[PDB]
Amino acid sequence: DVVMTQSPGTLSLSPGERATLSCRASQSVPSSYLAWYQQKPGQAPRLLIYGASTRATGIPDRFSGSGSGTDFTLTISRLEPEDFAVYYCQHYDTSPRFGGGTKVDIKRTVAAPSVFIFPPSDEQLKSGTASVVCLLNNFYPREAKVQWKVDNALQSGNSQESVTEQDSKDSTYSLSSTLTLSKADYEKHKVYACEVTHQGLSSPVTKSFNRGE
Amino acid sequence: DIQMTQSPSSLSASVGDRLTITCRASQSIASYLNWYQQKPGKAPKLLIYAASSLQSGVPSRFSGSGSGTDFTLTISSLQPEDFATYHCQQSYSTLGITFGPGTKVDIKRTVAAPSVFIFPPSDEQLKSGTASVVCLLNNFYPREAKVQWKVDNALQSGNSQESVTEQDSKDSTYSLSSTLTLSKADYEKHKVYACEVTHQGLSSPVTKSFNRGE
Amino acid sequence: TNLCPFGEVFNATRFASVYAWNRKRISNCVADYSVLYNSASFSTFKCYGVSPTKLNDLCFTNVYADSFVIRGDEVRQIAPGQTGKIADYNYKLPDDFTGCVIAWNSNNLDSKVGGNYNYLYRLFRKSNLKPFERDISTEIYQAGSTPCNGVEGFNCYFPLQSYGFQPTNGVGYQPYRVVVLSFELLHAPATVCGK
Amino acid sequence: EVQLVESGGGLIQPGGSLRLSCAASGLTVSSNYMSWVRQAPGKGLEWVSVIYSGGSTFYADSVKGRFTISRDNSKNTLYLQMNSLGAEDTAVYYCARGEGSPGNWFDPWGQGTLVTVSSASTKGPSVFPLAPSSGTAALGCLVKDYFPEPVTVSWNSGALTSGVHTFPAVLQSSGLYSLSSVVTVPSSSLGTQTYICNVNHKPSNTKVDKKVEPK
Amino acid sequence: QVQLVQSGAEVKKPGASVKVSCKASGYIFIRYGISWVRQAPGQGLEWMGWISANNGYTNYAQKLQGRVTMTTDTSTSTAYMELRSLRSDDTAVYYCARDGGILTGYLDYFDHWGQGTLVTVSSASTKGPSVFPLAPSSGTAALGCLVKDYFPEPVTVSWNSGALTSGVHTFPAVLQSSGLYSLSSVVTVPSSSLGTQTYICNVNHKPSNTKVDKKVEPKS
Ligand SMILES: *[C@@H]1O[C@H](CO[C@@H]2O[C@@H](C)[C@@H](O)[C@@H](O)[C@@H]2O)[C@@H](O[C@@H]2O[C@H](CO)[C@@H](O)[C@H](O)[C@H]2NC(C)=O)[C@H](O)[C@H]1NC(C)=O
Ligand SMILES: [Cl-]
Ligand SMILES: [Cl-]
Ligand SMILES: [Cl-]
Ligand SMILES: [Cl-]
Repeated sequence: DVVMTQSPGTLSLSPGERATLSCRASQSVPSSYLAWYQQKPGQAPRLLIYGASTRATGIPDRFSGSGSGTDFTLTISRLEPEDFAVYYCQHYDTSPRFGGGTKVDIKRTVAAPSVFIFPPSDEQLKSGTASVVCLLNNFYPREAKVQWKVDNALQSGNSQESVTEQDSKDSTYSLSSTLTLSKADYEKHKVYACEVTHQGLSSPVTKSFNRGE
Repeated sequence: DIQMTQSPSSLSASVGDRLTITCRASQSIASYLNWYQQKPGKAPKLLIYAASSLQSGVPSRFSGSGSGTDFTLTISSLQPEDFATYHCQQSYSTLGITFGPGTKVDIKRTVAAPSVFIFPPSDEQLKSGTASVVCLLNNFYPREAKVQWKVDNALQSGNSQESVTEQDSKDSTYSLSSTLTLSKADYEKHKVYACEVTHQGLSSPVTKSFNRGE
Repeated sequence: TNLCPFGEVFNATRFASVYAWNRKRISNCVADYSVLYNSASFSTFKCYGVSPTKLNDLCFTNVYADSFVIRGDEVRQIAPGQTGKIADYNYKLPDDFTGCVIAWNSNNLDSKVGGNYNYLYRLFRKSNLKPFERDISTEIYQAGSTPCNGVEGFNCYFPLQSYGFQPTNGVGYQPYRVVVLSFELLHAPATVCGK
Repeated sequence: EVQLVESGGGLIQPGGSLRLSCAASGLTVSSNYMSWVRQAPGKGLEWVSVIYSGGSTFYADSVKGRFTISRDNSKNTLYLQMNSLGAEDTAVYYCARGEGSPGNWFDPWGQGTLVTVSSASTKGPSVFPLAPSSGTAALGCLVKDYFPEPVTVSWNSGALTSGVHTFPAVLQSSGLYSLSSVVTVPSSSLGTQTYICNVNHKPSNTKVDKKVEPK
Repeated sequence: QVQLVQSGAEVKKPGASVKVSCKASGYIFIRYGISWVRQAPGQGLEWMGWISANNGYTNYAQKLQGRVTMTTDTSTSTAYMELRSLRSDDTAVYYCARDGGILTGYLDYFDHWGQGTLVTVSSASTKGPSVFPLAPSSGTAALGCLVKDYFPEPVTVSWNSGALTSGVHTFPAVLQSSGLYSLSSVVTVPSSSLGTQTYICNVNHKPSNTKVDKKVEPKS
């Protein structure tokens, strides 16, 4: 039972830089028993390197593996935005074992989000519920603050947030904050607004609407 | 990098003799030891692999033994077609295959002292700007022979090369030329040029010399 | 009555790849199993259908000594009723196996700096081997619909894999020499007896 | 085209059984090492089982005695029978050719199918339009109150891909999922280009096309 | 019958590259690995590296790493060796050698060898030899000719237009530090026939169409 641990947990590097992913073991595993897999979001894993150093079919030249014994290294020279993925090392003793995986994030310049607010639809209002959506589009870094104000009163405890994975082309994030109210509570207020504070903004951005207008 | 050594460095034998060649590795190579034969001008030919097993087509008089660091090649009864150079080779390291230096086996005969001659550089060569002094060791045996140049009782080093003929087919002797290369200026600054030969057939070293001019 | 040639098998300079395992027929001699119990540092010595102390008494018609090299983690497959790449595709013991399995670590003999290419095992095979079957076929293995015709490629795999034994590998990946003894017991007169 | 197509995932109650299928084209399942690999949500990859060409089967100790791998030679299909399912078994299950050993790695892989072990009830989603307001405009769809995962959302039947962001689902306090799919388009094409989001909730056989037009 | 036929002798200048081929026959080319072993003049054998015919996997010797490249043309059953940035110490005979194959183990031994390809690295161009007399000393005496500073090999030396071969020793040519070949031929003759019999050495160097006849007589 050879146990293998990957380091670091997450890796953040700019495009064009050299990425060093380590996979270390509690036993001298021969190089021929080591393999690397790349899993991009939503997709199945892809065989990246096998035999510790043999590049798989169709894999770009920038991916190169090396190492032996108790330390194996995955090198991604000239890092690219499309290299955003989780990388697993894998070996075989008496059965296939996978490492914990290393997430490779991609740094980029600070990008302020584009903020959009959406009132609930009449179709949803006929159902008795009202959802208000605030959209933060294509920003970086991921840290963002979204505050809901209803008739100028800060609302908390009735909204949820969802953030996309880092875009494989521009390495930005997008975020949605959904205020959930009942039709009764929605028709009782006029001014709805979400206030977005972000590093790329010198001052917070507020997007608002008046119910009915 | 594993280093392979062989002893003796050279070997004299007769047809019908029992030949033994030793190979040594600087560290244990288990059984990954091969033996090759090579005759002048031709490619090596595999004789023994896995330290002791015989290649197809190799006569039964060839055998190998050994494991670890010390290995032995044995020819039970030497034949005329066995006079050649014998190399060992380790395959324990597939990252760095290394060979032994090679042991040459030549035809044994009685001792024969060399006829030593010295030749000054011609006047035609001096006009070009280079001086070559040639010392000739003719028809001697065995091959071991030391040739030392002395220019005004000073040993020379790094300025002499020596060629040797193949062992003669009739008398089984060798002939050797030692060429001392000097610059024209260096050659004219000295007087006594001598080549001293030390050979088994000479009970004391023979010195052939000349004075530049006489 | 001379001694059975057990030394020729246990002390072979090189062993066979497991896919091309060697078998030595042993008959009309007298064997000594007691010395083999304390012959070396035999890491494995499991007997099936017979007792090792009783081995030094019983006679047998035929005795076979099969020998080969495998991985340390694979030694557990040289036993009755096992499955895996070795038992399925390289060397298979029957369920009613009568004999002993002897194995010892040989990292000082069968590994090479940089990896040893000399030891192989069959990785691909359409079906399992029958007990004591020996498959030395090197046909290109067809893994898809289209036949290969000796051309390696996608879905066309060379059927044998090298172990690449290195001296620095862990115990589970090190070479182990294995000797399997079978004791045929026919209605014919016995020719192999212990002492 | 070599491909492994997976089917049979979806919702199942605790203690129930479920069989996955991996239909292969481009390789003979009976002639290969065929393995199952699962991935619990947010966690890593775990090997589950393998079937050999000769018929030998092996299982990781966490499923050994509850799962049964199998195949049908004529159908060129790999199967995985999963019994006595529990919370530990909720994962995206992948089939792959190979066993992860030298000369025998996991390649190729299937797209993966999701197995959700939950006592909750299946429910199809309501789709509502996120209408643009009055440079670059933003519109989208709200796919609310469904179970289980997943829901797929495309725009104009896959014609519109650039600028499309579909957010990961979030579990609402009611135990039902909800997400939004948004897309940024030029403001000038609002009145001329029809924008339609195609929501597919396979677990409830709910296919809904929604036209997102200005208010 | 296994056969390995290598390309012909090469003469390269320092810094250039040379590509030596090795045509195989009489066996299944893919099942075996091809090693390259070189041998400098009057030295031991030296393993440069090897190439596996099936996959193209290569291992090089660390001192040639980045400077040597081995390729396999499976379509013509031919192996290639490419050595770049050639120096004078790369002058050697270069052998290809197949091993026992994948079944007996790559690189375990070399059971078949090519005939050898000689690669000479020198800065010199084609130059005719200068022939200098080795004056006989003032009852057997020795005289000869010094065949100096020619390139490339070979020269052929005869005495008295072939009428004198007994007692003749023509030595192997050395490669001097200048990149030019040197050599001398000698013959022992009766000390009595010096001022009577004529001794002339005939040096012929076909690579330069050079033909020199030099009379050797005692110096006065
Ligand atoms: C094969 O056996 C030889 C000799 O072994 C002898 O007989 C055995 C049955 C056992 O009783 C040994 O103790 C005997 O010595 C082995 O050669 C020996 O190797 C060791 C260590 O390498 C060395 O110290 C001894 O001097 C060697 N003995 C002789 C006579 O050479 C050899 O290693 C065995 N081969 C294999 C592959 O195991
Ligand atoms: Cl690239
Ligand atoms: Cl196995
Ligand atoms: Cl039996
Ligand atoms: Cl979903």
